[PDB]
Amino acid sequence: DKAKKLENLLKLLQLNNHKFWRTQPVKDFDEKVVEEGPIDKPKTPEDISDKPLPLLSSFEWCSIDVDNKKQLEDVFVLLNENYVEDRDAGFRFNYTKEFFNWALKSPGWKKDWHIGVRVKETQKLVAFISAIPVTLGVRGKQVPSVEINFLCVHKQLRSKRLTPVLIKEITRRVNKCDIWHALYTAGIVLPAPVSTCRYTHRPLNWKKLYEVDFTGLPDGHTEEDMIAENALPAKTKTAGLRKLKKEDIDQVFELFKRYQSRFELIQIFTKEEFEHNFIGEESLPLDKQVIFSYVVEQPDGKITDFFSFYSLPFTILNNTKYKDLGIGYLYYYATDADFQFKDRFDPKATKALKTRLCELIYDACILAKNANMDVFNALTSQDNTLFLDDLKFGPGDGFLNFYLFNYRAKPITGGLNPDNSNDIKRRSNVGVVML
Ligand SMILES: CCCCCCCCCCCCCC(=O)SCCNC(=O)CCNC(=O)[C@@H](O)C(C)(C)COP(=O)(O)OP(=O)(O)OC[C@H]1O[C@@H](n2cnc3c(N)ncnc32)[C@H](O)[C@@H]1OP(=O)(O)O
Repeated sequence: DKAKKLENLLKLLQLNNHKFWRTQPVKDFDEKVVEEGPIDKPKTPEDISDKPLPLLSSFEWCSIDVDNKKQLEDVFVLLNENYVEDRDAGFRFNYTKEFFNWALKSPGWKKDWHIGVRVKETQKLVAFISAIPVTLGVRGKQVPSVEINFLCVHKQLRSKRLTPVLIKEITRRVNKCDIWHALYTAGIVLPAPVSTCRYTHRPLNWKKLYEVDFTGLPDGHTEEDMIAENALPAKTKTAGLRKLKKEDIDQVFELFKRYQSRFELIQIFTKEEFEHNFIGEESLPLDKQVIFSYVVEQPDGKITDFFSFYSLPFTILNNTKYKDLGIGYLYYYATDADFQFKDRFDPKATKALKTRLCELIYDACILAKNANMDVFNALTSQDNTLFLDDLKFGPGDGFLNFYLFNYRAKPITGGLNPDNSNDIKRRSNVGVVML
């Protein structure tokens, strides 16, 4: 009743170009957090069933092996054909097998949790729902959990109220393994964001981006002025910048730990799931390479800085010139630039971190460009708000809502000022980066 009013103002907020959750362990819109913790009363793996939920006649569940060749393919057919909301938008997600070999083969992954739904006779995958187990860090407290991603239902049967059962099953499949919480992120407004960030875009090939109608021409600007505006150099600028390597880890894992700890919602990385996350499947041609990791090694051997980014390209339709779009997304980064200071928000410690973040992420743009990326993405999350405006990361209209399943939390800052502008003042406290 009051929660509906708040939902509207929040939806009104994000506006641009509940029979299920009404019975789920989530924060409601009105609810002011008294104490951070579990919603649902403490349950046990035996209090939770072992029956995969029955679904409408003609369907069945299916576990999907990422090691299996044709199983993985089914997914990145259905996702590619259906993930794009509009069928006429003239672009599609192109999830490649190399991509899911990274994102679905998580250390601690179990093919049982890469749930799917098939049609009985035809063996046609019509829905997929993934979950990969991680340990979170909600304001100082260590919450062992799981990340739910890649929810998707076949165009031809939406409004079929199947997503509930898809969430309800993964709920059960996780629940029986001694895990009862989750991080999950959506673009649409659901009952109880802990935070919201905003998508932003950095041209790398503006000439192209225009010719595909992903960016336009502002009032009183030549097609030329814009080319000259976003133009980048060929070589990365900052001293001793190198690709991440097996040996770097223990120095980087410390650097990333010390840095990441400032945020209120981080993933606790175990040195092994960190290594799986930042070193990609070895030997892959430049157009297949999923993850891109980089690190600064001082002359002595000290690793000062670290950044990484992942490629998820679109396929482009109805365009003679171009067949697809190279899309890099900024990921997890680190730097010691503000370590000597006591306070993160000390104006001198902020200017010290900033001018570093400008350099490192400027060099990221060069590198992404060099890997044949057209547009480099980054949210208003983390300390990102420091460089975005300076590095021509013009605003995008996308809003990412971060939600926690079965855990109360007071609003974590997202890097947005109430008027949707970038919050240069307080930055952001969101530490995790979802896909
Ligand atoms: C402890 C661990 C337990 C694990 C559980 C973790 C819980 C977290 C799980 C959350 C998943 C993480 C999300 C990601 O991974 S994000 C992935 C979202 N993906 C996309 O938007 C692109 C592809 N989209 C599709 O295929 C669409 O058809 C979707 C699937 C989005 C809607 O499909 P459809 O149009 O056919 O809907 P329905 O009739 O079957 O079902 C209607 C109900 O579903 C609610 N709905 C609609 N969209 C979403 C959405 N994106 N998240 C959560 N809920 C959503 C909706 O409010 C309604 O419920 P209620 O509002 O009436 O109650």
